[PDB]
Amino acid sequence: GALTLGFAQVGGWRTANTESIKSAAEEAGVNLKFADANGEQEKQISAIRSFIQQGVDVIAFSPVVRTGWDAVLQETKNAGIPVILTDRAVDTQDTDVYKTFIGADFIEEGRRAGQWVADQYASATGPVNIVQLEGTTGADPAIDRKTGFAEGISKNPNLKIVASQTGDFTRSGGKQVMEAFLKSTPQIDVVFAQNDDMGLGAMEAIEAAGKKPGTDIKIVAVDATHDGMQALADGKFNYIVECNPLLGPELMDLAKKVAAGEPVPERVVTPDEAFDQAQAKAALPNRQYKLAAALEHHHHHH
Ligand SMILES: [Zn+2]
Ligand SMILES: [Zn+2]
Ligand SMILES: [Zn+2]
Ligand SMILES: [Zn+2]
Ligand SMILES: [Zn+2]
Ligand SMILES: [Zn+2]
Ligand SMILES: [Zn+2]
Ligand SMILES: [Zn+2]
Ligand SMILES: [Zn+2]
Ligand SMILES: [Zn+2]
Repeated sequence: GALTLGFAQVGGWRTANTESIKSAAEEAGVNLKFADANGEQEKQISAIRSFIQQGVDVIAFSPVVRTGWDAVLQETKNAGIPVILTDRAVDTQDTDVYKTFIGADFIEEGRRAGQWVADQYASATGPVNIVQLEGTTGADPAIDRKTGFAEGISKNPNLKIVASQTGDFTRSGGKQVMEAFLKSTPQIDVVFAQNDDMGLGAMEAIEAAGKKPGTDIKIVAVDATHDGMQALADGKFNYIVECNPLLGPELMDLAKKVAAGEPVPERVVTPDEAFDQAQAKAALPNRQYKLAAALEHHHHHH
């Protein structure tokens, strides 16, 4: 009587990865059945139907698209199998077709980035000119991080976004746009980079212009990646924020709750990360050791 969890993976932006889900199920004693939709909704819908046929206790999936799940979700509800959504939220026209959604909040990321700018410059004695390197036009995290950042700086009107342009989430995109900003904007105090790569690009443009990233022009970015954190530890970025994807254990814990009929909230929040330079300098070199210790304990499951 191990709980059986069917999980239909996609094949996106802040997505729980397979190793995390597989390892968390081993740790929780959950019998995990994986399916791969290969980017395609009809194949995810088939995987869900096959889990219903296999009589799993709980079905979770990471929706490849927001819409068009109501029919298959009626089939799960009719089979009495609870459903948990991960990573991407759905649009539904029905009531109570899934138990809970677990995923990252991109508006919150932008907001925390904005709020750090507001905090750091609460006493600025001159205007604070912010330039923004946006993600790919129309991408959900790009739209939301922009919305969030605007909210985070909204209580201090000395903070002004004086230029905002897509760098398409890439290093070369961020570098190219920052060059343009340096040409068009005589006074830049802060860059808000909606991901680490664009921030790293920007840092190189700032350096090529003979300026000092992190001191002359401060950089606040999203994504606590190795290279982002390395820049921050080197004092070339000033602040990083991240809203995590699903980690794994909370999914396993929720799966147990919903299989037992315990009511759960319709949304469960993921954890967050944030680092200034001092915090990155402590955390970064250590990560390899914490990772290795954890992998060692876990390998006894294999
Ligand atoms: Zn494992
Ligand atoms: Zn264990
Ligand atoms: Zn309907
Ligand atoms: Zn969104
Ligand atoms: Zn990256
Ligand atoms: Zn968060
Ligand atoms: Zn600190
Ligand atoms: Zn151990
Ligand atoms: Zn051991
Ligand atoms: Zn192993």
